[PDB]
Amino acid sequence: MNSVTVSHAPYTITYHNDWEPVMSQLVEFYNEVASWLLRDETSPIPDKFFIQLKQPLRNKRVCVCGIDPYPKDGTGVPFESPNFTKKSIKEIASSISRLTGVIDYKGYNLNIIDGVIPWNYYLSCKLGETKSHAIYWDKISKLLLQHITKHVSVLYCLGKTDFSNIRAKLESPVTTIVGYHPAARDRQFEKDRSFEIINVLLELDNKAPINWAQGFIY
Amino acid sequence: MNSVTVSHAPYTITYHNDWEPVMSQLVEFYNEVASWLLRDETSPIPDKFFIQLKQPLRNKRVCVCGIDPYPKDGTGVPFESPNFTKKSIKEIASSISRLTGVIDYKGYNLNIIDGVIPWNYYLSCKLGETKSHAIYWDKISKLLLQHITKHVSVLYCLGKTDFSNIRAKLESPVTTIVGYHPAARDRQFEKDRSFEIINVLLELDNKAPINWAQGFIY
Repeated sequence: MNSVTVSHAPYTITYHNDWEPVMSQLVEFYNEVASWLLRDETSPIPDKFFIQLKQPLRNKRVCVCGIDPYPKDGTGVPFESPNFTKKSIKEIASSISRLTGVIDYKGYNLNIIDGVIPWNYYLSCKLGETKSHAIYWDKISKLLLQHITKHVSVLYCLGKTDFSNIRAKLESPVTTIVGYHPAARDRQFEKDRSFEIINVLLELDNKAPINWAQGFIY
Repeated sequence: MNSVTVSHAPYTITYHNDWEPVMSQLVEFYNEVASWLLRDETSPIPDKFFIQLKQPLRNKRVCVCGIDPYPKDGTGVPFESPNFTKKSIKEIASSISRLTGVIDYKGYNLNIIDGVIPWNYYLSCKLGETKSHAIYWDKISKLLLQHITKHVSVLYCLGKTDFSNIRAKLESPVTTIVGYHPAARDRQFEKDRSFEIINVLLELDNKAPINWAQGFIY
C-alpha cells in the first residue's frame, strides 16, 4: 500500500494499489477544495475521509452507494455503525434478515461481504447537515465512482432523489440500480427488492451471487 | 391514429398516439438525413421504415431489440420473417421452444406477443450491408429507444458488440440486459438464459410475465 501527500488535513492518504490510476487527479482536486470544506466540523473526521481507499477493487463485483456519510458519527467506512444505532444500516439489516431468514443478530456491516464495496458518494458532510458538502466533493466524487464502476458489474445507489442525476453524471455502461433510501417514508424500502435483483443480474452475467448474510454480526 | 408529413419518402408517417411526444423531433431529424438514406436501395423499403410506430407502447413491458433490419427482405416489423427463413428468428424460435416445451411449429413472430415490442435500433440498412446506415439513424435511434424505455420495464438487447455501450448512451433507469446475438459462434445464443430471466425480472418488478408461446405460428 502506497501513500500520497496533500497540502491540507489529513496531509497523507494511504491507498490500495487498485486506486493508483486516480490518485494524482484526487490530490489535485482535494488541494483545490480542502481548505473550504475543513472550516466546517465534519462527519467523519478528516483523518477518516479516505480510509475506504484501503479496500481492494479487483475482487469487487457490486458497489452499494449512499450519497454521503451519516450526519453524525461517520467512521470513514460507508454505512458502518459500530453500536448499530443508525437507521440506514438497521433497515438494511432487516431487509437482509427477511431475505436470508437470519433473525437473531447484534449488528450488520456492508464492509465485510465478499464482492461488495460499500461507498459514500460525497466523502464528508458538515456535521448534522446531509449533503452539505456536495459542492466540494463534486469532481472527486465523479472521479472515484467512475473508477469503482470500471471494476464492479452492478452499481446499487440508495435514494431516488439523491441519485436522480447519477446516470447522466457517470456516463457509464455499467448496470445501475437506483432504489429507495432506507429511511424512505411509507415503508417503501421494506418492499424494495434491489438486494434480490442484484443477484439475479449477477447470475445472468455469469458472476457469483453476493452472500448478503456475511454482513451479519452476532 | 395521427400522421405527420416529411419532406422525403415515405412522405407521410402514421403513428400511434403513445409516440406523439417524439414525432416533431423525428420529422426534423429525418428531414436532415433522408436524402442520404434514400440514395441506397434499402431493407426494408422506405414505405415500411416506420410501420412499427403503429404499435402502442403503454401496454408494453419488454423491448426485444436488434441493431438493425435483416440485410435483405426486412418487412418493417423487427425480426419478422413471413417465410421463416432468417437465422435470427429461427434461433429465437428454437430458444423459446426449449423454454416453453412447444416442439411443433411452422414459424415465430415477436410482434404478436402481449407486452413485447420487438425493435430495430437503426430503422434501415443499405441492401445486403448490416449497420450501413448507423450514422444516419444515430440521433433518431437514440430518441426512439429512449421513448420506448420510459414505458418498458426490461430492455433486452441482442448482440454484445453491437450494444456494448447502450446503457451509457441511453441514460435510462430501465433494466437492460445485453445477450449474445442469435447467430453468435460456439452455440453462445443457445446457452443464453436471457429470455428465461426476463420473466424472473418482471416478477421482481411486480409485473406479469411474458407468455413467449404466443409468438408461435402453427
